[PDB]
Amino acid sequence: HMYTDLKDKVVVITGGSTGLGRAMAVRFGQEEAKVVINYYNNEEEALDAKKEVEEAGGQAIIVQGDVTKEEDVVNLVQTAIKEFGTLDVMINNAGVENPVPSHELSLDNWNKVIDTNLTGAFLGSREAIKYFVENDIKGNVINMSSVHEMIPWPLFVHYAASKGGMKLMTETLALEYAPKGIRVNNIGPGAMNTPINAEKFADPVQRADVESMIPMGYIGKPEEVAAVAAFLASSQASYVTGITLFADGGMTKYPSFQA
Amino acid sequence: HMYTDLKDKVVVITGGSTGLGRAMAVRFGQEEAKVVINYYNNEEEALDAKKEVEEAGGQAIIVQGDVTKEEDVVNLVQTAIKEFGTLDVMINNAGVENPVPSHELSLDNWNKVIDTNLTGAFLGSREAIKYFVENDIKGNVINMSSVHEMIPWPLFVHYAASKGGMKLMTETLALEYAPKGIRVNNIGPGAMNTPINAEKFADPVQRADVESMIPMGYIGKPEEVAAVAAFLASSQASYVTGITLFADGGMTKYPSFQAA
Amino acid sequence: HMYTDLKDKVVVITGGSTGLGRAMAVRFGQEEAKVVINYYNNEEEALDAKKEVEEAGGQAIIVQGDVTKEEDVVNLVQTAIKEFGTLDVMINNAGVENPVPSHELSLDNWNKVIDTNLTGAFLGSREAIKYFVENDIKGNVINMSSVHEMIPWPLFVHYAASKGGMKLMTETLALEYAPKGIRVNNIGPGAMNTPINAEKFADPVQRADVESMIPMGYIGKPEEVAAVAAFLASSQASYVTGITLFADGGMTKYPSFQA
Amino acid sequence: HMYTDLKDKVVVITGGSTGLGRAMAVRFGQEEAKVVINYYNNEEEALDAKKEVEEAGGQAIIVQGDVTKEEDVVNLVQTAIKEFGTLDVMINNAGVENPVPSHELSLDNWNKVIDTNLTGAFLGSREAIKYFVENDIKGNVINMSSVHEMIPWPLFVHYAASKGGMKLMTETLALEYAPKGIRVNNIGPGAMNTPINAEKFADPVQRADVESMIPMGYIGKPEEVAAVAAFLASSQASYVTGITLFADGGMTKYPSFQAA
Ligand SMILES: [Cl-]
Ligand SMILES: [Cl-]
Repeated sequence: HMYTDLKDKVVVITGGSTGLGRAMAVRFGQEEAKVVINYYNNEEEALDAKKEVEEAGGQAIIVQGDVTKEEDVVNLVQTAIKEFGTLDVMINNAGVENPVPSHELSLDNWNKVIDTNLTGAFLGSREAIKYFVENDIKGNVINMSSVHEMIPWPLFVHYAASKGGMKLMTETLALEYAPKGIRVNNIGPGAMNTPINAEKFADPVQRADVESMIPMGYIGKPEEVAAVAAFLASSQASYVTGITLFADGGMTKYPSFQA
Repeated sequence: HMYTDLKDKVVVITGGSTGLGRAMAVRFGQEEAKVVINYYNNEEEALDAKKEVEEAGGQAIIVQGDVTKEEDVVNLVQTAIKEFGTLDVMINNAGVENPVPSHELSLDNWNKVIDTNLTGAFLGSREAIKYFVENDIKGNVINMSSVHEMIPWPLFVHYAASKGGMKLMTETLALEYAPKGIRVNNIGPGAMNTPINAEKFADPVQRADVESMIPMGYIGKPEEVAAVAAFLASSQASYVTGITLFADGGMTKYPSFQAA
Repeated sequence: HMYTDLKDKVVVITGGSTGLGRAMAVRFGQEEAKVVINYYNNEEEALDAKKEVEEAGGQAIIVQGDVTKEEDVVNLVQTAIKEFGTLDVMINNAGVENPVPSHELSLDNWNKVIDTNLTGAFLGSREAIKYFVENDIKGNVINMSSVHEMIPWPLFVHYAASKGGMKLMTETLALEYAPKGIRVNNIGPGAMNTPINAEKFADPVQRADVESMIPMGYIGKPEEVAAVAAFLASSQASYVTGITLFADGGMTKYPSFQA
Repeated sequence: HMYTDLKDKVVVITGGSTGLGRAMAVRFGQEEAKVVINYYNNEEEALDAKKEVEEAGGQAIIVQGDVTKEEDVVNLVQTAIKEFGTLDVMINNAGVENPVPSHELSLDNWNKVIDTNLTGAFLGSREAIKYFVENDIKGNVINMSSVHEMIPWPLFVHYAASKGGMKLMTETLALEYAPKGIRVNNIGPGAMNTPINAEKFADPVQRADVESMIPMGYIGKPEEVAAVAAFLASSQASYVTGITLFADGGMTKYPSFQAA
């Protein structure tokens, strides 16, 4: 039991049923926190995750919601307050992406990604902070960004823009609510072994290509990101606000410049 | 005039009838460019701007369009090509802002600012790049950002996000289209003396407050931003792509840290 | 006992007798590590710190050395290997500063600060990595930077340049030695309650002025920085290399822009 | 010529006889400036450069000096003032580099690179600013950095540190002296086709390798960097201070992330 101060804190996690969201759900369970798992699409996956959280030593519910719908985010935070009594840590983790040459990217496709990856995190952040301010709680927000808030990403201009935006959103909220003890940070994962990438990583030629862009030489394990989230949510990170903490095996250091 | 390579280049400027947009229109007029002035609703200002460009030594048309509307952005670029025969430089300058405590900011208000400031520039950049790619033109995109792609902005989380987003958008498109000789850059204006800012800057105490945030000690003249736009659009900047060039009198250098 | 993996690791800390170096010495003692405290000037202070480390549950020696002298840094690392068997975590924390209008700053004064703050950290980093590479150890380097690797600092151009340099040094070493599992990171403290600042902070007008530049509204406690060092040295930060982790209460977010 | 405000301005350039330094000397010559060419030991190249400036349309002197020596930097700025009457633009361009595994890099080798690349520029900037402050001149400093103030560089940890240091140096001086109208900026060149680089760039495979790191697909011409220097030195950049302007054909945008 690492961060004893996390025990019984209420942690909401959008997209908490798979990948990084699930890894963070589990980790906060290992810290004996009260995890609220948001999911959009697949209850069976969310139920399987709810179980892991409970087994890990935590308490958990699942809540269906589309992060692009204001009522759903408001509902999610309200449900967390109903079920567990309060809110302590808000983790905006939901995200989508798809490759399209930028000059061929449709407005609807651009909007889907912006709506999901950035605006969803804004709504999440807003609702949590609103609750924190009204109830004098020194709460915590973790926004799930990407190396691509810094690394440009051709074929993924919508994704890159969404994370560049998330960066300035996080930094603004951190500055604006710092005097109230509310901290807001980003995590920036590199290439992580999650469902989204499972396709690419099966192709041994593609897996090696991805690996050649990671200086540490391996694709990240999702628990390596959850460890960063645990730290940032904890009182160990008490003087840490408005940062992006990259967990990327060195990827933002320019892989093409390796000796 | 200064940049001879700008002579007869077709330059589209969203929000080109007021403030920075207008100053750029005139400057490109001084370079004998052919300017396409986009405006939202105030035709008189647009027409006013139209003649300034002509009087400075260039050609100019005006075209109504709301950058939150895809058809308007598409129509703007199509009109530019119809009227002047081609497109060389695309300037996404339209922007809106308003102060709201962030936890109180409505979804509609957030969207209006994102849609205008970020999505509008995506749409403009896309339509321009599409034309450049289709016609093998080594064209140029300039996106109007702000010191607030770097400086966070309490009460303006939508504005800050929109420009942070615009930075990665620009950087991505510059990387993606660099092999085609298409350059894409941001300009980052600090506090500028634009018509819109006349309200705040008339008041001596508000003017001093703003000036205290500026290490060079004066509010920028719109022509100083237009000078950056002209440089970036010209072949003088031929090896410059994917950058943000701040014209802010030092504002991004943290004004609270000036010595006593 | 938070980071169980730190127990019995060898941690060298330049300038470990006072301020942040001392706070980190103590913290790694609380993790039951083997702390090597470097000091330049004042044995009595270093002895007082050695005691705190031992009391906190760790083992400790003190080693005199000037970080601007190559032989002293080489000696320090060699002494750590003699006394404790190996090296695991190298923390380059020594630093000096003084205000001078830049156009009046002497070359000797510029050099003292560069030599101390940057070159000392290079020598530290070099000697540790050399040991890591030769002995196949997945070691760790923490370089003590500052908000001023990012915030410019008039009257302190030597200091600012030294930390801007430290940033690219850290990033280069992180990239270069990533394939060997050696991680290299910076910590960037803001205004911290340490000896260097004790003068300024006594003057209630100056203390409030400094506080008005911290969004979180308080001057940092040195243990808040030591918590960051503990994290980064630990296996929790396994996928984290080449970063600067700012612990600054929001200072890098532009204090003049607070609402 | 282009920047009429540069006519008769006194421009000092360290390492001004070869490569980027030379290209800047010539460009400022084209603007009818008065150039002061610093060189380390090769007088013939310096004299060669001297006549190019004159032939391009400017005045020029040459002055020997090692930037690791304080007296040489001091003498350089003093000579410029003696000969031409004043100083307007200071360009710290001298730089050295060599590849060494970092854990094997000697203290002497580290120091040579820090002393030349970083400390030399501090000394040049200091001497220029001192003169500007003493004589109420709204002067200009340009420090020659590199993409490697942002892009880390295995085997060149000394070079990377020196330019990372140079970035905060420039930013600090810009903040500190902005109230006096003195602007201080970095230029960040990518891979450039300078005499020194002729060795690597003759070999087809090494040329292709380097070109593969450049999104625009070509090695920069020294004149493209000189174009940036001219812009930054001129009053066109009047509101631009404390920035790094990368002229790198997109290199800082992460070339490994270009699409297939
Ligand atoms: Cl500030
Ligand atoms: Cl890269």
